[PDB]
Amino acid sequence: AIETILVINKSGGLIYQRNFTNDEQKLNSNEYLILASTLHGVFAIASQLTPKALQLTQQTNIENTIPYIPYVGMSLGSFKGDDFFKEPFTNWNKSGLRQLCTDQFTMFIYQTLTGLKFVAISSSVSTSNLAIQIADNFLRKVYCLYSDYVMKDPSYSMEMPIRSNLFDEKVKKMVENLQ
Amino acid sequence: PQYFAIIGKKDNPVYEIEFTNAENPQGFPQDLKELNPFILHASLDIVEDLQWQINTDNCYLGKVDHFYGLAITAYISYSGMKFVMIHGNSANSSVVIDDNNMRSFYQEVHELYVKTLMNPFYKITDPIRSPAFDSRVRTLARKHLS
Amino acid sequence: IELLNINQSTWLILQKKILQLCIKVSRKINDFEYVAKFSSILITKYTHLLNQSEQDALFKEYIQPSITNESITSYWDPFILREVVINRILDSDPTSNEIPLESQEVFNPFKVPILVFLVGDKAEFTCRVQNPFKFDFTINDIQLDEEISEFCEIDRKAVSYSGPYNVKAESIRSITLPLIIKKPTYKKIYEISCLKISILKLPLQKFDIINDSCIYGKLKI
Amino acid sequence: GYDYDYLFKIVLIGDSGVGKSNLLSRFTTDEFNIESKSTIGVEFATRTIEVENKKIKAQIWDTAGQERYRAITSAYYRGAVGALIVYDISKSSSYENCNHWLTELRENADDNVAVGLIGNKSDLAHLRAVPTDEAKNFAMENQMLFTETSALNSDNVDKAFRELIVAIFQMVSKHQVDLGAPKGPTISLTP
Amino acid sequence: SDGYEYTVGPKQAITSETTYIPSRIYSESLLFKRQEASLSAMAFLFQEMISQLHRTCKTAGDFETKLSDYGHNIGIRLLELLNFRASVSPESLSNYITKMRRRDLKILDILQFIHGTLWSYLFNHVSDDLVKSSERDNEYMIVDNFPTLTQFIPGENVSCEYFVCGIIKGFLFNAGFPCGVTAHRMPQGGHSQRTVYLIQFDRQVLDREG
Amino acid sequence: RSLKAMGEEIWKNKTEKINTELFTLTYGSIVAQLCQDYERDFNKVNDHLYSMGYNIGCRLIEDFLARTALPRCENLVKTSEVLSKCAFKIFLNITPNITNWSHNKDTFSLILDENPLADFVELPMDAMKSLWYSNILCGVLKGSLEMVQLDCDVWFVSDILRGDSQTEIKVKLNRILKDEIPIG
Ligand SMILES: *C(=O)CCCCCCCCCCCCCCC
Repeated sequence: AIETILVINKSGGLIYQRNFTNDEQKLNSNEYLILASTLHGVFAIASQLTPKALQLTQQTNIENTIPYIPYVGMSLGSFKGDDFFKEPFTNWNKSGLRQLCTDQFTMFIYQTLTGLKFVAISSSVSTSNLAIQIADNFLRKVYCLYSDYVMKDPSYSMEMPIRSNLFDEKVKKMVENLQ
Repeated sequence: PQYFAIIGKKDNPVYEIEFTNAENPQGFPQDLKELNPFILHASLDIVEDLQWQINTDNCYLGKVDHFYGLAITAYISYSGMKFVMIHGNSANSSVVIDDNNMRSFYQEVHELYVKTLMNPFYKITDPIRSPAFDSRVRTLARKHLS
Repeated sequence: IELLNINQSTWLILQKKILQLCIKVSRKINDFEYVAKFSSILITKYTHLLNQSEQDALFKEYIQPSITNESITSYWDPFILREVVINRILDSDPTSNEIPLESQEVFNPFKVPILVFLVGDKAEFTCRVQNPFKFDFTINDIQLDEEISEFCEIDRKAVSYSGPYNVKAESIRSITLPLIIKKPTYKKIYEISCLKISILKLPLQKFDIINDSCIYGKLKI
Repeated sequence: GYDYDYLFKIVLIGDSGVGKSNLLSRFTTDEFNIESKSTIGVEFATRTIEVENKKIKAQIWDTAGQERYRAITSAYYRGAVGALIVYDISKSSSYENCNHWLTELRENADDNVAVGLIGNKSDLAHLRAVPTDEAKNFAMENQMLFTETSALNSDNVDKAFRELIVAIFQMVSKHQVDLGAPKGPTISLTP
Repeated sequence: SDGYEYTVGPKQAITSETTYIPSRIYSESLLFKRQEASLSAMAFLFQEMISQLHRTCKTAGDFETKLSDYGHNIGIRLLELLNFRASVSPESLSNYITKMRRRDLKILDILQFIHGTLWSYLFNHVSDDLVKSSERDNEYMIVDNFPTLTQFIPGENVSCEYFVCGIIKGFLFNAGFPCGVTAHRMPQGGHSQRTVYLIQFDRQVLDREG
Repeated sequence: RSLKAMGEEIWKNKTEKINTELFTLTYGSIVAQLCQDYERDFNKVNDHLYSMGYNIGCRLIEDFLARTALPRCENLVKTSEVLSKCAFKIFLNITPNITNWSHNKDTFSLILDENPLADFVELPMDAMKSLWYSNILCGVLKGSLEMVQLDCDVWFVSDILRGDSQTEIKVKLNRILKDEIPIG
């Protein structure tokens, strides 16, 4: 039951805060900027905290591959078919903040190879690995929709705030099925 | 001999050429040389008149106009391009036009125009200044015209 | 001419042939008016279709008598004399003559020549005249303006002694003249592009300045 | 209130002990979390301004590193579009580090980044350890705006800040232009 | 050297006399070589061309005219060529044909042709519900439920779609049918990505038809 | 399968296709009007097309690498393999070849066997020695490989339209700038 999403372009700075809640509206718009930038900074600073046991010897390039959850999305745009993809894929942020679990919610993180970050706040609290496997697939559907409807846009400067209706209605359709 | 031309919607030529038969290779003697553009411009009016009518094929018009022994034939493509030509005697005859040779001649010349129209640098107003096009048209004339 | 669009159709060869027959018939009748008026059109519009033989023939036959009989009181193109450059010569050392000088914040970096003459230093006026036609004409004399007249003019006796300036068939031939000065200006920059010329013993007609392509190349003194 | 059209990241980079914490404390939208400088490396200030009808949001990140912050302090300039080099006219040591600071800034941050240079605490006229003339000459050699500030000498930093943003806008503003229906019954002509 | 050379006039060519040049375009046929590619490339070219016109223009009218002119250079080349393919009934292509598609010389025939063949070529599916408004005097219109080219363009306003408007404008203009074609947006049917290209013909054609 | 059958499957059934005569006619219209706008200054035409391609690529790198999500390339070999066999394969039906690896392994050449952009083209006679027609390809290549933090230079040395039989794209890696996000 994902309740909110938000995406950070390449160097901090919120660019999307469409909240998927019935009626909460507790948090001001301004403070989400500090939220997103603080998440970016914590992502950066957790990188230099790998314990020295695994710093010099990882030997774990078999778990980075992520399995294929069949129909996480629904039931298209540039993509076509029953689903955006069929094969499994690989993790890109292998030494960064992936999850922040909490009594009332859970924040999943999905980092694009170029540098984009996608953040999914979900009220639902899944052995803390199956949750990541659902979340990474779903956030990559969101990333595919982003590349479809924000990159192929004339009136959109690079790494700037997102202001569109196709994108927000499409991701709303994506999430209202995922519950 | 023969004198063939390709003309656009603004009533300017994008191509003109003249074919002999090697018996009298000077072509039309001296006066019809001056008179070819004006007789063809005259025939253009009848070609335009038949351009918009009902009545089967209607791209090939055949013998449309007459003059002092000159048979004037015309073919209309889709952009208003008019392929018009005049056939003259061999200095004495009652010259007649073939019904299929000139048909296929216009078919392939329209093929050439269609494929040389596509390139982005060619405008409708500018002429077809292409040695390859000229060579292809004249080797077609050798094969079909006579 | 009204049936065609001499002044919907762009058959230039056909238009040229009609204009040729028009001038020929106009000379066949004793009418020196439309012969001139159509020869001007023919050798201002369709100048890049007539070969050298026909251009020379037409100029010697139908335009030259139009010059002699005061039928045309102007020139054909306005595109003559592309370049109008001017300079001053330092005959002596540079020190001989010099130009007078005429006597808690915030900084931000994120944010043509004016010709000068003292009063009488010998100047140099070089103008490049372009002939587009296939025949060669001659310039009779040159004059400047009315607004900047009697200020920095070229010397009439100098041009007269220099004589008629022939210009070749297709050339961009240059003409260099001296230039006298007889008045100050204080502080009022004045433009120089009016530039009256006579061509083939015609009245002195104004000609503006046109660069390679339309942009008016103005310099000021 | 997502009415701002653009969001510009600017770093209030400067030497330790310069009084930059008091510098940005004047011009503020001070609310929410504070004292985050030691939490990771940064504290945040924001403002919305009107620039010929295009609302612009600013993000002042005040990076600081004492002895341990080596990699992330540089990584915070991943896409910084403005810089606000803070120095103090009280000691030559603070001004001596400006060359290194600019070198790191140009090496890491966005290519052709707008940089201003602010001298905090100019009220103190007893220990002027660097002249404004030399400071201006240094400012000339890099195409970078200069100013000096004080509590009593107010509005200088504010006008310099606004002029910095409107200077950046001219660089990273792609020109945007503000880009009888048939009503009645219908008849189908499809074959 | 042996070109047309329109200044000098028609050169004299002897029929009996023949050495062809490798043009590389006249030799290459144009039958129907299918080389279909991804929609992503078309969309990216579309948005970048819109952005470049967006910089170059100064007002909505300038953007209007510039994009219409850009699309006008595709209809000119489509009108001849698409009809020429349709003339083929199932090396020089002309030795596989006996007769052509006639001329679609009527208003209904040309508009039906754009409904059927042109759109099926462009977007791989026939357009829906061609209509004429029998209210003012004449207002033809072709409606699309989901325009492929401008699908990614957001905003309730419709001005970046005039590429197709220019395509139809050229297609009708070169066929002897001047027009004032213009697009409009109207949700009717639950789609809301529904766009009507209104074709408004000229008085010359209005007198010609009757 | 390393890349061949992978990219073949991706293009087979994951992509919404469209006719490419529309694509080439559109690009032809753009490059035709560019000449008229710039008054036949074909060097500036090439520069403008280079900017066009760079602006394409800066966005295009988010479509590819989301439609496939390949692992991060290491050094100049797997990157060339994907760039030849999958990157061009997804967006067009062309599989250009790789040739003349340099001695130091710092440069390579794409042979474009087919160029659907330049389908029906003859440059004017006065521009068959300056105008690189498909400069947008070099622009998008440079933009994409710069945005993957694999900064390099890309240019033409021969094209089918101008003379030589083979059509080339030389790609030389300048330096792998080590500012690729925190950990990727
Ligand atoms: C290893 O680091 C992976 C690098 C991936 C590079 C992707 C290259 C994309 C180029 C495709 C060009 C298609 C042409 C589109 C024209 C509109």
